[PDB]
Amino acid sequence: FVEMVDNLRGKSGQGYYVEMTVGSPPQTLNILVDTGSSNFAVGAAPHPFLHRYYQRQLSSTYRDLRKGVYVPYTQGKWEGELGTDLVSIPHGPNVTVRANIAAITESDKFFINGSNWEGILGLAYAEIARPDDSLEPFFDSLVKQTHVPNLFSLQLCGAASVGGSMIIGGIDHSLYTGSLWYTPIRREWYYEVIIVRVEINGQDLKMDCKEYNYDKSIVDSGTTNLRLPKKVFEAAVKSIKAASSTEKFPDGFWLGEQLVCWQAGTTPWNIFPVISLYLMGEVTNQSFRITILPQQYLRPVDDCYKFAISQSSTGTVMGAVIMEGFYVVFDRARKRIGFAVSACHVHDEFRTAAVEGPFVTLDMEDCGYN
Repeated sequence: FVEMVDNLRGKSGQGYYVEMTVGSPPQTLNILVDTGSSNFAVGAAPHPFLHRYYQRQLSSTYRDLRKGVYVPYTQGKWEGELGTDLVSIPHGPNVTVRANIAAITESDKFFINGSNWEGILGLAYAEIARPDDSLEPFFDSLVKQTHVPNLFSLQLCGAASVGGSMIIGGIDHSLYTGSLWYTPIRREWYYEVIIVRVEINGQDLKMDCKEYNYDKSIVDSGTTNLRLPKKVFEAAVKSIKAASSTEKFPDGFWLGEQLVCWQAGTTPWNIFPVISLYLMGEVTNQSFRITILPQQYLRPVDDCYKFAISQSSTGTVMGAVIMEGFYVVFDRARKRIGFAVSACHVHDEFRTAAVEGPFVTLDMEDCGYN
């Protein structure tokens, strides 16, 4: 597992990527690790923002599936040819498998000018793969063609260049401290989980647990910050702008519109409230909690910081902001996601992030949106 350590790189705000090789001879590409989608798609044409791209034509192992694919977004999209080829992860398990590849030949608002990645690795379930669930996701094809245990873990470390680790097939005790707690994967499409309670500085937000999972809650390494629904969002700010009211910030900051700055070395961390997310446990009426420090939701850019915790209207998304404080275990084999304080978390000299339990929480199911 140590060979897989520190196998993820990136730039704050634009996700983490892992090196991969496709085709014969192997072609090297940097791929975004996105637990929020399910397609393995790489640029396969000279788009100007690309450092390099997959060249099917030169892979003696490529196989055109004579089938195209279109993936639209709120404003952008990507399209390309389907096929398969021998895939591998240099700094991952010493294996090679034949996986489906989407050769992107046209896209818009997909690639990022400046970024060092050329493709995306959707690690979620087929249920949301495009064009349809028939397109077997990479991880699925991996576990099948090999003896790599059906699970992977992520240790996103943030900082500007960021780093992280993607342990495929197992757990590396060196990446976390303390206890590992598991929340169930409600449904195998997105990595869906259930938030049954939220606290700020140890104080409940006093809200029906259903409003936390409207219209769903997911774990996604492909999103930058914590994204709560409106009701949850406002409530979360109202309490935070009030928790650190010993100062003042424009209406822009609390929207990522603008930021705040303080002499290097002298940041008022102590005035900012920790956030507690209570996740459904493995046992009936049992839950546990994870708490995020200010560092997590105040992303750097003297010292200046932008407000991560942004609104949302597509359910709770536990992005990098969240995931960077913990070592997340995507135990696919047992339909569950585990959490544990990451060994690469930035802490205060006073406070500390945690993952504690068990807690008694009744009727957690009613928190699930339908």
